[PDB]
Amino acid sequence: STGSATTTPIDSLDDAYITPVQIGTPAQTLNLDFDTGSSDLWVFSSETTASEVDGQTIYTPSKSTTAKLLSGATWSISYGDGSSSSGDVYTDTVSVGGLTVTGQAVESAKKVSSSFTEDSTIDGLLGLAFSTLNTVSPTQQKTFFDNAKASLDSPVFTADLGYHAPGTYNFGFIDTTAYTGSITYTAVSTKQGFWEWTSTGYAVGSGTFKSTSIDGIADTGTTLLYLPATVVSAYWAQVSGAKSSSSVGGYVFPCSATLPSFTFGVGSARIVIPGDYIDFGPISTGSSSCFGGIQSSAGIGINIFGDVALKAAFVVFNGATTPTLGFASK
Ligand SMILES: c1cnc2c(c1)ccc1cccnc12
Repeated sequence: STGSATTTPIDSLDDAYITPVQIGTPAQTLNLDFDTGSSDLWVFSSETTASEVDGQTIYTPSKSTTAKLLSGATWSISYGDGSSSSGDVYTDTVSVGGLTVTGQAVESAKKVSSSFTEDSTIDGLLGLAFSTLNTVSPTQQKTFFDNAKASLDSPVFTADLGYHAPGTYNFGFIDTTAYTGSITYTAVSTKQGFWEWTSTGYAVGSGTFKSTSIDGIADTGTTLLYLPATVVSAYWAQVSGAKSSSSVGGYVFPCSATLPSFTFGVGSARIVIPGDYIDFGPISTGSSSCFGGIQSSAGIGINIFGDVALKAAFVVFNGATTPTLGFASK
């Protein structure tokens, strides 16, 4: 079997991407944030605290004839950005672009933190990191990818995020028309539950390539590219007027600037992020100071190859016996 679904940026900045997901019987379509940095499929629901729902589409398990309460199961997650959500669990039919999983754990939110409520475009998350990070207690649950894997034509999923445009998430196959050149595969460590790999270095604009090992995670659920301070300082040193701002909480730069590109290494291959991908607009409405798309990972503890990096490439999340990551230009 295969699945194919269009992913769409939630706003003019590509702050996040939403993909329609069918849940239950009859189908209840919710737009979820496919996140390769977490392993919980959670949704806004009829059980979510009323004051914490503001515009989101909710899943109502009582209206689904295939929904079954997972007795005694609860979930509670806290994300790297300080957001959090928790609630109870149901098992139900979940479909992504033609691909169907019966008995998938659908985590129904009872409580969500402010950032989730404030984002009316995101109805929940669909985790695609390793099932070892799933928060369901006392019985840990599997991800949608893990549940579909045995049924897929090939045990893979691909991320093809667009820059200010729609993209695609494919399950079970590699679309050879969606990229240029060839796909370079690289080693993955699953020890932290993430799609964690090692980049072979970087370049800033037309600059000379620096061979240096950068350990980080391929994370579709993170907007920006978080890299070591030395690397991020080398990047922003090429932008006239760019500075690290403690009040804004990152590198900011004149909105009038034209940004240089950023290249990252995948083995002997190179993914080039065009400069326009690194512009995240005014720091506050009407400001002439813009927020950068390349930020330091010093406060995080892990480097994150978020959407800024991933959207410049066709990305293969290979769930074979030994998982690997494939990257190709497009
Ligand atoms: C991810 C994280 N932080 C941001 C954005 C995206 C976009 C704009 C912005 C403006 C000021 C401060 N942070 C951000």
